[PDB]
Amino acid sequence: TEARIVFMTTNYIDRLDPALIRPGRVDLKEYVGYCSHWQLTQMFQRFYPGQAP
Amino acid sequence: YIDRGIPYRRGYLLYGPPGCGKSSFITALAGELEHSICLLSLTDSSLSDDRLN
Amino acid sequence: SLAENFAEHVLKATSEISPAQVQGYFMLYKNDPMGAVHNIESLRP
Amino acid sequence: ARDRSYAWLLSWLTRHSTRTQHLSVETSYLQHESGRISTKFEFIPSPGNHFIW
Ligand SMILES: Nc1ncnc2c1ncn2[C@@H]1O[C@H](COP(=O)(O)OP(=O)(O)OP(=O)(O)O)[C@@H](O)[C@H]1O
Ligand SMILES: [Mg+2]
Repeated sequence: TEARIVFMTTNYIDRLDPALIRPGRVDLKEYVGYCSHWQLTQMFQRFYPGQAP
Repeated sequence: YIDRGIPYRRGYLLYGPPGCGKSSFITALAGELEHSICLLSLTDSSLSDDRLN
Repeated sequence: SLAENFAEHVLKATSEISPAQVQGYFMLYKNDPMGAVHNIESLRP
Repeated sequence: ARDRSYAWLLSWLTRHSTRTQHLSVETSYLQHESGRISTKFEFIPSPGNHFIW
């Protein structure tokens, strides 16, 4: 059916058959990985609002 | 077909790597021929040989 | 000529491109033919 | 209810029912030509005795 958005998540992308994730079954694949310097900075600023940068 | 005794049936097979346009072409062909599509799932649980016939 | 250029560049970059991948690539660059003809290299495996 | 005639006749009863006021609801999703889908409120004559001309 048309007008449908499907979100799927996994921790082991290597276990997904390439036919399951193909351009027309999954139109966008994004990697949500570990923290980075900017990510840690933003997390600290959000958890302790008011402190100096 | 009738004048030669051949059964009046035909079957087609589309094969290839995934995402190259088999299902889309079948839908387009059904639209062009003004036919309908009867989706049959062979690997069902209620499907038997007599029921398939 | 743009279509021929795009096809030649895609065939030079990747060797086995499925029509679904091409459709997705066009989905990225909506109403921007020049962007599609420019960013072929993103299709490299 | 074991015949496709039942389906066709039920559909025809839904369509041609004059101004019958003993209906029952049937919710379905109707895809508009604009590309989106909206709820369709369809009324089928509820069980009872109905009269046509
Ligand atoms: N030749 C083609 N022309 C246009 N669009 C195509 C073509 N091949 C694939 N697509 C597009 O790719 C997507 C999925 O394609 P399709 O379902 O036909 O693939 P397939 O090879 O039949 O795979 P599957 O058997 O898993 O369904 C759709 O968005 C469809 O429009
Ligand atoms: Mg298919």
